[PDB]
Amino acid sequence: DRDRLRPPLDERSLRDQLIGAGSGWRQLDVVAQTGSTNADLLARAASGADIDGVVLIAEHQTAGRGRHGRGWAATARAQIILSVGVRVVDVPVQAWGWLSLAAGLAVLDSVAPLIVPPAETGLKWPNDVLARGGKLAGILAEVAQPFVVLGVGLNVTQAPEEVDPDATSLLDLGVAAPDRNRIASRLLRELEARIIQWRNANPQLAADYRARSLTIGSRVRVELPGGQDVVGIARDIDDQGRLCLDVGGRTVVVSAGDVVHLR
Ligand SMILES: Nc1ncnc2c1ncn2COCCNS(=O)(=O)NC(=O)CCCC[C@@H]1SC[C@@H]2NC(=O)N[C@@H]21
Ligand SMILES: [Cl-]
Repeated sequence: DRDRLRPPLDERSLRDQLIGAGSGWRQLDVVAQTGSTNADLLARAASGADIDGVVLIAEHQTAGRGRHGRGWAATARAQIILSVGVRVVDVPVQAWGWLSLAAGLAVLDSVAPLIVPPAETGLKWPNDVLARGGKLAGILAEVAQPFVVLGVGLNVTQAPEEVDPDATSLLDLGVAAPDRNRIASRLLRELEARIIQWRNANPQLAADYRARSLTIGSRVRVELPGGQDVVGIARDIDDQGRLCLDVGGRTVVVSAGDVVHLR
């Protein structure tokens, strides 16, 4: 079935394209299986390793992490499962929130042309990559000074029945034979540019995010950490990467939470 549409990644090829002159990526490894690529890179940094510009890709992830203590389901060779290390200590802490937003924009730009784009194809705050209403990719940013580990889970041929009822994949969107080697290459290249833009506070980063946001201008219900709900209209993203809500004339700024686009 879908397994035949899932050939293995070419580590040697990815290294030839992404490592060398003109590229910031220093190290790239493809492992057959791990618990969590985010956990692994955090473990490396915890033992003194310099993970800046280091890429770890897993064909399969058995104990995937999600935001707010949730999980991330996956089957072998059905997704692009990677984590990258980013040195952030040179950047003010108030701007670290934009790093995760930049990541989702990069993931989206890497797969957007492969799709015609149906309704609801863009970014849901924080960095949910949505397509036709379904969650195409999820991003997780975890802190390990002086680094931030950026995690990306992109559904390539992953069936929604195998992971989550609200999930979608490139295959379920119409992409017949998605090449994970091509996509991963474009992903990390888009990611490199966005990280550089974030590090230098490039205005275009925020501009490109707004142009691809599905949340801004929509009536939403935001489920805050702690279990409280806030209903209003998303208006803008501030300089810290936080969602600014219009609640009956009052401005409510949210740093973290789950966004639901309402009727
Ligand atoms: N394949 C799925 N597709 C869509 N929804 C899903 C799926 N599998 C469960 N779900 C349901 O989503 C639960 C997670 N919800 S969430 O709070 O928004 N969290 C995220 O979306 C961030 C997940 C980040 C995963 C990446 S992948 C490699 C790296 N290592 C990690 O351990 N984490 C990062
Ligand atoms: Cl199917």
